[PDB]
Amino acid sequence: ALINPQFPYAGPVPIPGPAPTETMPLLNYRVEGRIAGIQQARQFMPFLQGPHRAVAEQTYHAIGTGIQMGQTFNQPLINTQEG
Amino acid sequence: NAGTDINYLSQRTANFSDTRKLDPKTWAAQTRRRIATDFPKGVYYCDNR
Repeated sequence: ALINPQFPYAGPVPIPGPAPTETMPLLNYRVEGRIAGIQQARQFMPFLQGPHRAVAEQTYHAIGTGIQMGQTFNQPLINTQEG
Repeated sequence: NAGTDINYLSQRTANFSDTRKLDPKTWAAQTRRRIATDFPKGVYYCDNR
């Protein structure tokens, strides 16, 4: 702010002001609020809580069976070298 | 009518104090900033969101 003498800035907005209204009042709000609809315990989703496999491992079962059977052919006898 | 039957529009509070006393075209200008065009003839909008 600058004040300049001799033209000085009025020393106030004075008493000639026009009170325009008495509408100043905010009427307090008084209220009762009830949000009470029956609630049912459940919601349907496509899927909740699953941690789906991105790849599975290979998996398997097992079997064996049979017996011990055989047809054989042997090497001929040979002269013994030494000993 | 497209504003020609109105001197001005405004929103005023209890002291006679207008916060936006505007001629119709200027009022329409504010609306053009909101919906990119004008509402139909005789329809005036005011945003206080």
